[PDB]
Amino acid sequence: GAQVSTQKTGAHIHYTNINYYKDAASNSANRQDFTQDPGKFTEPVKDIMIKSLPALN
Amino acid sequence: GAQVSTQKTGAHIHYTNINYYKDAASNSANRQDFTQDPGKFTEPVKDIMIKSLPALN
Amino acid sequence: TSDEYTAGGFITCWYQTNIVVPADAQSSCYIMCFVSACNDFSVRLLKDTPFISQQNFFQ
Amino acid sequence: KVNSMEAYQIPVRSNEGSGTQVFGFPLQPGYSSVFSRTLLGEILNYYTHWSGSIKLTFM
Amino acid sequence: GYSDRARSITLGNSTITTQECANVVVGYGVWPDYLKDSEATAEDQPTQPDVATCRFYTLDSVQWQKTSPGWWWKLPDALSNLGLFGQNMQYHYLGRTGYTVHVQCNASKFHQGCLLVVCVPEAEMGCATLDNTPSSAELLGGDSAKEFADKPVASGSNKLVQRVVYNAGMGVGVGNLTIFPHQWINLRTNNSATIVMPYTNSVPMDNMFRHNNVTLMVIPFVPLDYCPGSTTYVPITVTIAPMCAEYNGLRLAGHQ
Amino acid sequence: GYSDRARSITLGNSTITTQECANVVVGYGVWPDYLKDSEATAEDQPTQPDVATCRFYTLDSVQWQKTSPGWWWKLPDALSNLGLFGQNMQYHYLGRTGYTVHVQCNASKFHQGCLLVVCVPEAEMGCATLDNTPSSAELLGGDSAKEFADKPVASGSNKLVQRVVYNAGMGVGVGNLTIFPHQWINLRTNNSATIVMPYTNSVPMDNMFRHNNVTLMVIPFVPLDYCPGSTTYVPITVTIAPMCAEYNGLRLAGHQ
Amino acid sequence: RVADTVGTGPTNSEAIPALTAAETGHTSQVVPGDTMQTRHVKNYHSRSESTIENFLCRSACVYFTEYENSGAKRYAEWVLTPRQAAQLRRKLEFFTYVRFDLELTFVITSTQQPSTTQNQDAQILTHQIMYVPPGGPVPDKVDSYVWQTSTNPSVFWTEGNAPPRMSIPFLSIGNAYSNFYDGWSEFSRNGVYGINTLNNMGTLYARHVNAGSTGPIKSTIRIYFKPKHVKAWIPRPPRLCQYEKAKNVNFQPSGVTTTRQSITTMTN
Amino acid sequence: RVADTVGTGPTNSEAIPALTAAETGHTSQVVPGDTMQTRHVKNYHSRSESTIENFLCRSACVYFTEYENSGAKRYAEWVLTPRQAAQLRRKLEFFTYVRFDLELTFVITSTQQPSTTQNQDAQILTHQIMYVPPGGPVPDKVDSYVWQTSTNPSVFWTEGNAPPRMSIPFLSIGNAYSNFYDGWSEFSRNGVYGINTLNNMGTLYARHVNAGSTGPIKSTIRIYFKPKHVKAWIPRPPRLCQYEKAKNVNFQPSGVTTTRQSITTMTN
Ligand SMILES: CCCCCCCCCCCCCCCC(=O)O
Ligand SMILES: CCCCCCCCCCCCCCCC(=O)O
Repeated sequence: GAQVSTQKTGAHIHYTNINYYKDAASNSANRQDFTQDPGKFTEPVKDIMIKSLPALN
Repeated sequence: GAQVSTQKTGAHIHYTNINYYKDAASNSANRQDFTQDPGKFTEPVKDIMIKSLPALN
Repeated sequence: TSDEYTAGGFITCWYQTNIVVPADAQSSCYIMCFVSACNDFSVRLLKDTPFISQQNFFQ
Repeated sequence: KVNSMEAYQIPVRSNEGSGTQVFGFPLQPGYSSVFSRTLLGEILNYYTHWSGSIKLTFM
Repeated sequence: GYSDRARSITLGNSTITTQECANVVVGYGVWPDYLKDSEATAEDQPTQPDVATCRFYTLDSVQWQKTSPGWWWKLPDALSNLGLFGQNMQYHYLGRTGYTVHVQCNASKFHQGCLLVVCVPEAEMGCATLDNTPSSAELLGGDSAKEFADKPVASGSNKLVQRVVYNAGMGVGVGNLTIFPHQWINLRTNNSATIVMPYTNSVPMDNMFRHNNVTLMVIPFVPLDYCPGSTTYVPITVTIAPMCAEYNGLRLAGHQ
Repeated sequence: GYSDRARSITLGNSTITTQECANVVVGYGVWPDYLKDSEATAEDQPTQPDVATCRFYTLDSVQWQKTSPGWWWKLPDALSNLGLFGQNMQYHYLGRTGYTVHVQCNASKFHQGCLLVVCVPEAEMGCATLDNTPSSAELLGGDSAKEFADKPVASGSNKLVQRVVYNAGMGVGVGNLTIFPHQWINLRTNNSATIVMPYTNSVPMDNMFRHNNVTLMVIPFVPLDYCPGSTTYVPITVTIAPMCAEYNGLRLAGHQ
Repeated sequence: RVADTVGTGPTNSEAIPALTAAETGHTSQVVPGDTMQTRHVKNYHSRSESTIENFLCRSACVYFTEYENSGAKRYAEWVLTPRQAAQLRRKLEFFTYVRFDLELTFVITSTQQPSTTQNQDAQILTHQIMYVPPGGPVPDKVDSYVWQTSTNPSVFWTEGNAPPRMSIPFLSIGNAYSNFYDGWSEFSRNGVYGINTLNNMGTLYARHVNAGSTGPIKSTIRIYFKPKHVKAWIPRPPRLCQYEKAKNVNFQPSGVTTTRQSITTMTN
Repeated sequence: RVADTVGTGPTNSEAIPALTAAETGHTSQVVPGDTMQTRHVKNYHSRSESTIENFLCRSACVYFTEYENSGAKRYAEWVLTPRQAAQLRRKLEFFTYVRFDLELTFVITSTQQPSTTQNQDAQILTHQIMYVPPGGPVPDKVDSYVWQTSTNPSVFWTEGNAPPRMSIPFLSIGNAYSNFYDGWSEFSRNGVYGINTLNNMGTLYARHVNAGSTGPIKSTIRIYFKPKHVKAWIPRPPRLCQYEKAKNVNFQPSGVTTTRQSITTMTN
């Protein structure tokens, strides 16, 4: 049950991986998880703030 | 003749295994056999005892 | 093991009314206690028991 | 009392009063001397963590 | 199968078990519920503590002797200092609740006696001096029970309650107290007595400090007796559970 | 209708009646049966005596005193000299059987006490001298019961069993003996105790003289007590019934 | 996965889940929602570490012994028996009968002994371990013919690499390994009493194939058992007392448990 | 992949992207094409090295300790705690709560000690490392029975090959490892204050299985942690000050930053 995924290559190829142990805590690190959501910290306000609008009106 | 099974992972991924020797006594331990039946010991009586009922009637 | 961060509580027993007996009967009785676990009970982290011990190999 | 069958007996007699205590111990199923040597306690010692509800039956 | 003698009552984190009991008495046919919208008066939103207030509170025990006139308890005052029920009734202005009273007395097969257990609504009591009205320390004793007398209380210039028993303090005939919800504890048959009284009043809610809606009276119509050699100390225990308790009018703590 | 207290057991030409008994304990959930063909090893044809061997044999009675540590019986040895069961086990080489043990003790409503009845499989016992192993006259006494001790047995150069009771002779904690099939005789509730143990072993059959499969232990966790004027002699009786007994390997009579 | 609590409410009924009768030898199956009000909880805990295979399948040292490259003690012998180490013995004795495969691992380590011999320049040491089943010949000396291992299983190991390890199948003439035996070897009800009667497991021998050096060297071998594919029957209570010998169940009487100050004290 | 700049032109409007109000606790989301004219740029840069898994999944030395083959210090013990090394501690304390698997690697290295003993010819050394979870027995001496590891995890390693390495799962009675704890152990609000309250991780012991030589040898063990499958919550500011102890957050007051000459100076 091999898993084929894509390699980290430049911009402007695949690799194969097999799990050998029955404990999921032995697998390799989850390196490719490029998901970001800065909205919890940068803009935590109750009311939406349009950029091109007076913050206080 | 590879055997693909599920890994032990948390709640709230698979692994592959192949047997290399012809003696079944060389295989890995049978770790995932979560089957329990406490009725042989906790309630070994001849007559059934309903929980919400007087044990002696 | 003993850990304050995970303290359990206290179990106590009290007299509600009294033990009442007639004449020619013993006013002193005994109670017995049995402990067991329910369906939700679980255990983790297998370790060695601090009860058994040995100084030299038995023969 | 640990060197007899009296360790398992909880004495309860007729009391000329009311609301006094019979016994008490902490909910430490594997560390307290009351519980560390019972089947539950014995099995608990081989592990580090426990979870679930407990049954105490009195006869 | 099951029997009518055995009965368990669960409320909050409290369970009451009995193996020799008579049928439960439910008030005037009514089960305690909550105040509806077509019957309310106070406009703000009430708070229902539920499990924290609707549970079994046990009181002190009293000893049943061969010469005990009887005891009584003003129900709302009795629990005014127990757990979160007392605190909620101390921080609020109006309250509403029904009750579940369980009275317990156990004895052997060689003891005899009979106790009347009656929940009397609005048991207004009289004073020994016709001139004045009785004190609050005489009428309601919290954290304890109030005892009746076998002889009439003397008159004078005081504020004592007329605790004569055959008059029930209310100036009536005691044998008629079976017009109210009641239960008999007969030592040869009964063991305990349960009464489930709903909220009785002439207003939808009431202040719980200056008014006592009901009263628990325990009187031994037939005296206690036994023969030399049997147990001589026989106590009586009372456990009260509030039901559908709600509170309205949050204010500062106190009763003045 | 019928009650759960009354229960009759018929085996062979023997009937046991009881009017105050707890539910029967059936082994580890298994009812004693015969050896099947897919599980047998010995090739010849076995003999099943049925009614002549599967019936109730009563043993001697022991007296329950206010200071009795307890008793035990090696089940196979106990009946090795009774009726045709003993004869069949004396003329054959291999045998197989389950049991039905009924322990009886009756007393009045003014007596108190509690006895633990436990069928212990493979109860290997220890010696008082660490150097040697106990004698067969110390371990198994036929036609009689073996008594426990309240104090530890002294050491030396003998072959005595360590009959201390709170250690059960097996060097364990006695309160854990409720892991095996068991039953309590409580004088205020119980009257007798029935246990239906099947054949437990690691081989399909076994010689019945040099190996004891199970053992009956009777221990009074709560002592016997009464007040002056009531009966002072209280005996305990044990009745064992073999079930599905079969024998294989006919030979000359003897055990050497 | 453990059971999930069911939410309950207030009750006033003739049902009696709390009241039972313990004289029937039956454990009460009462859940917490029978004596109080509860909430619905979604339990996700697993009973995956309480399994007998997980509880027993871990390597344990059951014995270790020494031999030398010169002098008198030139080889080591050990009748196979796990009842010498307390830990694994107490784990197995939880049950009356067991049945498992075995995984053997050997940790062989040498040490140089103090002496006055000079110009010592040792070559790598090779060890031989040999198993003799009951009935076969035994090595009376170190350079005897029995070490030819024509049929006897044996392992040659050169110091410096991975420890030797093998798999043993369930070897028993019976249907299960008996942890306890209440009986004798002879039909005359005398002789050997107890589980020593069923201990017919063979013997393990160990030696140096070469001497290596001109100076003294002592090699210690540690044996490790690891049960696999475990089956178990008829659970027993734990030992409580301390073990004394390897062949019998003898003990010294000990108190039920440790004490406290009163029946109301919440402290050890 | 980072966002791509949008090309803009000259504007004359009542829109005010630059003017904002910072009292609302909100960061302005202004792009450069709001205050100037820009060109269209196709950005190809990736944020693949700023991920918490990439930032934290690297092995770090958290401790090292010594033991000997003779004399007094015959074994080594260490209550597991990462707050002894500054680097990994400061990396983790970026967040309030974390949750990760662990990858342990051990670098064991021996050295010969100065002495006057002669004719030294050492055999290969084997080491044992043993983990005791909180509650189990401890090795009072070097040749005690606890080293049988019947249930306790342990690793046997012979000097000369690949370093030993294992995987540890997220071991916590809670839902996350707390890097900071603002409270006490006792309900009486006295006693142990701080994160030492939640440090119930077990103990690690290490020894030589054989002595190897007749002369003295000291072995040092270095422990390396490597978080895997990391989750983190509630980011905090960096330490700034220098650490003092391993059990608390005590510090010595330090200036906000380093200085310069004036408010107009372009030099450190
Ligand atoms: C080259 C070395 C080979 C070694 C082979 C060893 C085979 C014998 C294994 C003995 C296992 C004993 C298990 C006892 C179990 C029990 O009764 O509790
Ligand atoms: C044979 C050696 C086995 C070693 C097993 C070690 C298991 C314990 C690991 C401890 C991890 C501690 C993580 C702390 C994280 C934190 O709170 O910041």
